[PDB]
Amino acid sequence: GTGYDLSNSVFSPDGRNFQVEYAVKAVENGTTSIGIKCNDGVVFAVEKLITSKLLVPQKNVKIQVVDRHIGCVYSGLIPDGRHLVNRGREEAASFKKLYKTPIPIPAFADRLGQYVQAHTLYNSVRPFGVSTIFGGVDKNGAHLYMLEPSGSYWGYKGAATGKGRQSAKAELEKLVDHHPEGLSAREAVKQAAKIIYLAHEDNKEKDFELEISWCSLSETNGLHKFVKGDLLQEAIDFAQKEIN
Amino acid sequence: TQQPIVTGTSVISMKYDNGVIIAADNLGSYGSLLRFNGVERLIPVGDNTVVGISGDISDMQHIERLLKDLVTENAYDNPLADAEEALEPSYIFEYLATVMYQRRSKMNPLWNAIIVAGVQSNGDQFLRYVNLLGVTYSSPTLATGFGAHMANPLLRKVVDRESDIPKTTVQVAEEAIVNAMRVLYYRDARSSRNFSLAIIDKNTGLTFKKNLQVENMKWDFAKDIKGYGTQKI
Repeated sequence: GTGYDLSNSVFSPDGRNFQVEYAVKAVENGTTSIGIKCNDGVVFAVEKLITSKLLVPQKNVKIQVVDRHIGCVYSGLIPDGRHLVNRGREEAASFKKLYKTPIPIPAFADRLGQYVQAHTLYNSVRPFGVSTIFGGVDKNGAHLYMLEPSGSYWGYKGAATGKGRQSAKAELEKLVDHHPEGLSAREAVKQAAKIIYLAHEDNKEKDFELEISWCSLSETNGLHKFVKGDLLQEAIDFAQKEIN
Repeated sequence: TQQPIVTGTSVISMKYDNGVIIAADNLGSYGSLLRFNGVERLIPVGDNTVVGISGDISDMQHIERLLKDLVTENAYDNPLADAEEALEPSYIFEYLATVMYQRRSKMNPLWNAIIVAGVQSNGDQFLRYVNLLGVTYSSPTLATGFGAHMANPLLRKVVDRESDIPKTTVQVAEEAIVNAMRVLYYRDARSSRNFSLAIIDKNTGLTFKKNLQVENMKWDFAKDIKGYGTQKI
């Protein structure tokens, strides 16, 4: 019969979970955001559609930090994203409190994973309406991850989600091939600003505002920090230039 | 309700014209046994605040973790975390004072005497005290335990009232703190010769000096002292 798509933990005859798949639609309908792993860190960037001139510039920040070494960006239902970071922040505090060492990115990833997967087990809750890109530097390197509404997640070399995920994923695949030796923190920052300007075409109608953040063992000391002022402008230019 | 085990003695402090100074030796006693010597009892929070703690060391280490967490938390979703919205000494104090009182009210205190020293964003000096009972107060000079009896009298001879703050210089002030530490080494049987000193100046910022030592002590006259009254040799 039918109706398999009205309740969250229900398996359709083909073994799928429609509500989760619908949530994904909500993710695809959102702003585009990415993650670029580099030789000693990771860079995060996202598109911020300027609905109007009334929006105070540079204010409505979207990228989020967890603990002091993890960065998180997401596309889809924004509030759902904050909810997931909040959980991650508790998840992290808990880990550090018992083990003393700040939480490893892989460990942190499973924390979010298990929690998100949890919301696909009962019909009393709704799956998350976002795909999250997050990562950081730890005891053994940098790590980049992307988590889907199904609770699925893997480690990436580069990742993108949202409206222009294809443009981005395309630009990202190039970089991966033409840089087997690995990009650099400084380079990844400009590269990111570009992938974002390109992926903005799938939304070229509204004006936007770029946002970048990075976590590099050498550029930030393994701590997550936002790109501001000069370094930011230098990247906007590198993008605005190659967009022509 | 508990009972302290490993403890730290005095924490002295005072404010001068441009900031505040605070010091505490590096000892961690276990009753009469001077067990640990590499104990830092001065907790810097941010760069405009230093928290000096005395009492149970295990409880101190706990307050240490709370403080680091306070910073991590203040950073969340805060774009002005290193500017207009960075932690102030008064915020750090009100928080600790809140905790101390709640814990004493649950009959399970954090066995400490704390002194929060720093400079507010508008330049004002901040110096306040809080202990296991939740009691709080401010004064141009502040000291805990033994220092309350020997350090305050000395330090007060420099800054006796509010009007003396602007007349006192870091040089004069630091001199007093350092002499007070020497006196405490003379009469406090739970003190160490090595200590840490920190200055929070509204212009020069935070200066944190480690591994200091009591110097210029007078002990020579001890050779003339023999017997306890009538003995001559």
